[PDB]
Amino acid sequence: SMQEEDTFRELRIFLRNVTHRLAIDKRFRVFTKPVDPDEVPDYVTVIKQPMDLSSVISKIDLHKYLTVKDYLRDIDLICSNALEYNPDRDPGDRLIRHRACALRDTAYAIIKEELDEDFEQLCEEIQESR
Ligand SMILES: Cc1cc2c(cc1N)n(C)c(=O)n2C
Ligand SMILES: [Cl-]
Ligand SMILES: [Cl-]
Ligand SMILES: [Cl-]
Ligand SMILES: [Cl-]
Repeated sequence: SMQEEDTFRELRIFLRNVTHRLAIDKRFRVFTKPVDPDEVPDYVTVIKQPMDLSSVISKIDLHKYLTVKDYLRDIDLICSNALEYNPDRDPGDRLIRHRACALRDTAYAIIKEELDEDFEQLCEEIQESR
């Protein structure tokens, strides 16, 4: 229905706003673009589902997220990919894991404060009726 399309459009607007606030945070610069296969050639072989914030924006626009849960799955993937690919005790690895966890925590905290639970519930029920 048109009421339902308005609901998903409002969701996309909200998700673009959250994603932009993540993307402009200096700590998360490393997560803003896909990992370049020329800087890191074995990445695409080790990490099976690469994800980054520019891809998240593309997916919003492709209407791939019908709920905030779908969205957080990809935020979580950004974080878990970083933990998996950089597991070592060295400070370069520890810095990116700390940033990855911060990205994840920050996104969840924005959503906890700013997403109305009834709005999410409506998105889920429309999505389940399809
Ligand atoms: C150069 C670079 C390396 C990365 C990276 C981003 C960049 N830009 N990420 C997200 C990652 O896990 N690694 C090892
Ligand atoms: Cl840096
Ligand atoms: Cl997909
Ligand atoms: Cl640790
Ligand atoms: Cl909202």
